[PDB]
Amino acid sequence: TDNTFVSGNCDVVIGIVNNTVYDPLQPELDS
Amino acid sequence: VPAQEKNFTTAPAICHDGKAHFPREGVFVSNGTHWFVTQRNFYEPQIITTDNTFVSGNCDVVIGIVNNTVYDPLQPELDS
Repeated sequence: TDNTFVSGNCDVVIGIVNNTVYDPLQPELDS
Repeated sequence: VPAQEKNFTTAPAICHDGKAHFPREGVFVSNGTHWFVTQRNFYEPQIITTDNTFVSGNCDVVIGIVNNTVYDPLQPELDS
């Protein structure tokens, strides 16, 4: 999450793909 | 060459917990209701987070500074 930011949505950019973004906070918040 | 222009209200820095926050590339703008962060050439309102700004200095030396509420996404993530 420190490399990319949230801007817009996924219905405007032509030629977009899907990908699973890894989050290191989720193993740290559970433990 | 940009043609269509628009006027907004800017600020040099903001104050969240008594210390100033400075963006790495951008500035805080406002249309009169809320504060947004955009660059110098195109008006693109984004969410004011802690990833674009850093902690440096305080809020008692800068003349003409204002207060704002930094929307930190970590604080809703800790309560989930």
